[PDB]
Amino acid sequence: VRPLSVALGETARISCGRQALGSRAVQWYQHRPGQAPILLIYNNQDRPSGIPERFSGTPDINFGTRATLTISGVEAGDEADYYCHMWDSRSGFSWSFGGATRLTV
Amino acid sequence: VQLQESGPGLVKPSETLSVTCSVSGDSMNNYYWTWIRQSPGKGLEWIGYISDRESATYNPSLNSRVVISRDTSKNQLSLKLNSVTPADTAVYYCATARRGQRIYGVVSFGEFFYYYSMDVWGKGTTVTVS
Amino acid sequence: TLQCTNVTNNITDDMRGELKNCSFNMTTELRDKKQKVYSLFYRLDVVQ
Ligand SMILES: *[C@@H]1O[C@H](CO)[C@@H](O[C@@H]2O[C@H](CO)[C@@H](O[C@@H]3O[C@H](CO[C@H]4O[C@H](CO[C@H]5O[C@H](CO)[C@@H](O)[C@H](O)[C@@H]5O)[C@@H](O)[C@H](O[C@H]5O[C@H](CO)[C@@H](O)[C@H](O)[C@@H]5O)[C@@H]4O)[C@@H](O)[C@H](O[C@H]4O[C@H](CO)[C@@H](O)[C@H](O)[C@@H]4O[C@H]4O[C@H](CO)[C@@H](O)[C@H](O)[C@@H]4O[C@H]4O[C@H](CO)[C@@H](O)[C@H](O)[C@@H]4O)[C@@H]3O)[C@H](O)[C@H]2NC(C)=O)[C@H](O)[C@H]1NC(C)=O
Ligand SMILES: *[C@@H]1O[C@H](CO)[C@@H](O[C@@H]2O[C@H](CO)[C@@H](O)[C@H](O)[C@H]2NC(C)=O)[C@H](O)[C@H]1NC(C)=O
Ligand SMILES: *[C@@H]1O[C@H](CO)[C@@H](O[C@@H]2O[C@H](CO)[C@@H](O)[C@H](O)[C@H]2NC(C)=O)[C@H](O)[C@H]1NC(C)=O
Repeated sequence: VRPLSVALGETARISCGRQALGSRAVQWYQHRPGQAPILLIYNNQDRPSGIPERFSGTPDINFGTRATLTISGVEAGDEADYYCHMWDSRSGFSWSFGGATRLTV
Repeated sequence: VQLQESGPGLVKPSETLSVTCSVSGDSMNNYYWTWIRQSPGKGLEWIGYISDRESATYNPSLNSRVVISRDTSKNQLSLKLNSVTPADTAVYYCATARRGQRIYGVVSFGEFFYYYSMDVWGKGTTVTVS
Repeated sequence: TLQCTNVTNNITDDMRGELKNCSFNMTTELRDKKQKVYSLFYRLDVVQ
């Protein structure tokens, strides 16, 4: 777990510590305590049906750009921990789930 | 296809630990079934997945002592833990994933890798060791 | 003599050594002292 304090309204950009070493296929997860985790966006931009159309990820192009996630239009109840699942060509199978990200308003 | 998990929550240490998981809604023949365990004080830890050729892969940080048998008669996915340590107290999560493919070069040479995304998740069943 | 290691290993493909990551000793600056350097060599230019 890691600390990240935000407030209502202003957009928040959150990335993950693990750095890419190739072409990445990151996916983001929402672990609200108690309830089951929900997939926000896969393939760095491809959110599934149901997730609000306001969380936008960084597209993979011009290798080097950090994999950061945008949660603009944050709400009061956003007190969960996120998860950046990094898949890259070189690093191989990504068994680990990365580091969490506590949300505070 | 909300999965229902029937966990006892009370297993003696160094014994057998079995947790079942229902499927609900639709059958399970073209989907990948993963199992994720989250322990207090840390995040979730992916264990493995089973599908296709029935050759389920296991995490290299679990010593492969766990097995994931996928059943079709009763449509359940149980977990068989052997030689479990008394420090395995963690809530187990039952979820499935779809296997996409990422391509960066000529796919005839083999320039592509498979990545899995957990489309659906189960509420899970909290199980400890006593 | 180079202490080559596969750049990928358990990274991708069949563990092919198309590229090797070779570290060796060389005399940088002074002819007495020799520090450990490294470079990327192709499998076509290193003989075990
Ligand atoms: C010698 O000849 C050989 C043989 O011809 C050549 O070998 C070829 O070389 C090229 C170049 O390296 C390789 O291209 C790569 O292709 C992959 C895969 O592309 C295919 O699959 C994509 C996804 O398929 C999925 O979705 C579809 C439905 O959409 C579904 O049906 C399918 O089953 C699967 O589920 C398709 O989108 C893609 O379509 C593309 O090509 C069409 C023409 O075929 C064209 O009409 C389309 O408009 C579209 O352009 C195709 O079918 C590509 O993924 C890869 O490019 C990605 O990866 C590089 C790596 O960094 C990245 O820079 C690119 O930007 C791109 O990444 C985008 O897409 C990712 C996957 O969606 C996504 O995760 C990224 O975040 C990123 O997304 C962002 O950027 C894109 C860019 O515009 C943007 O659109 C997004 O919205 C977002 O902003 C490569 O291009 C070939 O694979 C390879 N082999 C073959 C057989 O072709 C060789 O090159 C020749 N060499 C010489 C010297 O001549
Ligand atoms: C080739 O091997 C060298 C080791 O001699 C690698 O250099 C190390 O890389 C790691 C990770 O980037 C660093 O933490 C070390 O400090 C590096 N050591 C030195 C002496 O530089 C190098 O990364 C390897 N290169 C490739 C492409 O695999
Ligand atoms: C480069 O030279 C160093 C010594 O300057 C080598 O490291 C030594 O390796 C021998 C192996 O038997 C050890 O007994 C020594 O203790 C090492 N000395 C050290 C680490 O200071 C090293 O193997 C050489 N590398 C090459 C030739 O690639």
